[PDB]
Amino acid sequence: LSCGQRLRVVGGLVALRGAHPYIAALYWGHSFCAGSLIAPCWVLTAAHCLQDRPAPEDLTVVLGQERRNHSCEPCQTLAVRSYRLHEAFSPVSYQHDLALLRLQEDADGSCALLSPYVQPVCLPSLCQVAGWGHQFEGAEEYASFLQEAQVPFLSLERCSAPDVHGSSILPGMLCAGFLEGGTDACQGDSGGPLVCEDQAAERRLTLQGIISWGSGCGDRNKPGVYTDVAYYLAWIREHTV
Ligand SMILES: O=C(NCc1cccs1)[C@@H]1CN(c2nc3cc(Cl)ccc3o2)CCN1C(=O)[C@@H](CC1CCCCC1)NC1CCCCC1
Repeated sequence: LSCGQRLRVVGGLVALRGAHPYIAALYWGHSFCAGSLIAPCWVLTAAHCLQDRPAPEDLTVVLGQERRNHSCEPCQTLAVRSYRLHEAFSPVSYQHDLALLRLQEDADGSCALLSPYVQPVCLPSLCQVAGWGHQFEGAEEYASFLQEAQVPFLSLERCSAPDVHGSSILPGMLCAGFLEGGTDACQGDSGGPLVCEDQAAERRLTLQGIISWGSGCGDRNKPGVYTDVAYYLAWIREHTV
């Protein structure tokens, strides 16, 4: 497939190399974020990750990773040429929480080299959240292996009920997870993916959300909040020329 091809977090399971071939790991200083490869030279992440504005030269993007802490021969380490946060990102409400990283091309003009382990994810227009974050709130460390958990979409009417997130759910946000709790994104999953298998297009992986924020991790009535990728489609297409 052109995109969304696949080879093979609280309450998740290990996701081995090739399970999420589009997932990007972003490193700088003592900081970390995840993202999604949406094209050979582009990675979609959360804007809140880069709000302190590190220099693009201080960032490292790693594609093909399984373990966050292992050096790996087929993994691709790329420099970041530049990045663009959404111009309307609000550090107070987290509305418009999205950012694009332009990867540094080599002499020939290539960035990510596609392989069974590195593939772009499809853009939108059976769901899972993935990341290397804390496996529970209060964990002293990030997960060593990538984790994956199945979560369903929750309607805006249910996510904005007063006992859930109320008036904090704004245009551009979506919720996924369970009101019972147990399975969710957590601290350290920032910028990572919420992908769904597209039944209309051969079950290809389609990026529906970007891990943005939550009240706790896996708490009752507090599901994870994500940036609605479909809502920002024209912005992403405009800024990825
Ligand atoms: O953890 C976050 N996102 C990932 C998650 C997805 C689902 C659950 S956590 C974000 C961003 N963050 C963050 N810290 C980072 C550290 C690094 Cl190194 C990189 C990105 C980072 O993003 C710290 C605060 N935060 C939050 O979500 C705050 C709430 C926001 C709401 C809007 C206003 C600011 C606070 N609560 C978490 C609940 C779980 C435990 C931590 C607090």
